[PDB]
Amino acid sequence: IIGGREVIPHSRPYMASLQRNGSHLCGGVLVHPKWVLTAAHCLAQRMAQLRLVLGLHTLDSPGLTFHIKAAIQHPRYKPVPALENNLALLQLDGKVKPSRTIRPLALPSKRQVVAAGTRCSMAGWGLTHQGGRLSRVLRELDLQVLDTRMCNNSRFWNGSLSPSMVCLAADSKDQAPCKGDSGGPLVCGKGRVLAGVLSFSSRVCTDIFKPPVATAVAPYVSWIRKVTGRS
Amino acid sequence: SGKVPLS
Repeated sequence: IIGGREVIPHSRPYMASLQRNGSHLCGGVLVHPKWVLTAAHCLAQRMAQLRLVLGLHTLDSPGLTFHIKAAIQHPRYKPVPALENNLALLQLDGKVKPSRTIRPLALPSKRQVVAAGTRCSMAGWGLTHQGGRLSRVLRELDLQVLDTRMCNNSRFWNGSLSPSMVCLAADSKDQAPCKGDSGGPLVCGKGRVLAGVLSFSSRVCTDIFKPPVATAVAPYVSWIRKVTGRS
Repeated sequence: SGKVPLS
């Protein structure tokens, strides 16, 4: 996150760091005692070298670490250049006992609409400057949902955003998520309800003509339920 | 064209 603020430690206990060889790769959200939901493109890796670490604030600390038993990419995930259905479910090799620093975030009803103008936030350990370095501490940025049609404008995302995609803007031009922040959760409203998982932007993270976009969670709720084994 | 995962 560029221009973001350090979270009160452990105020977002549903946060996961997906890590390759002990180095932060993507955010994730714990949505069941045994499953973290993250971005599908984050899994273009040697699974053997990946871990999920829960209950963190400083990246430089143990936190509670899990091996991954399975990585279930949405059945219709389409990689870049499409980047359609960009979600993956990761099964922990253990079961979270909910505490004060580690607990799942509830899924939204499947009938949730992320309307334009909705006030949200997101958190991550992603880069704090263009071409810089990971944040050392968990951070947050407030974001508002933009109108998708306007976001699909030729000078913006060029007709390329689908109805399952949530288009985002910070309050100022120099605030944006950046490399490391994808997979992280977009939570919206007074109830800080799960509404999105961050996906992509442009190569320049603060590019105002290429605003950050998250995958909407609601349309995927029934697949998440099937996969994690409820209904 | 230019989607870049926050990878």
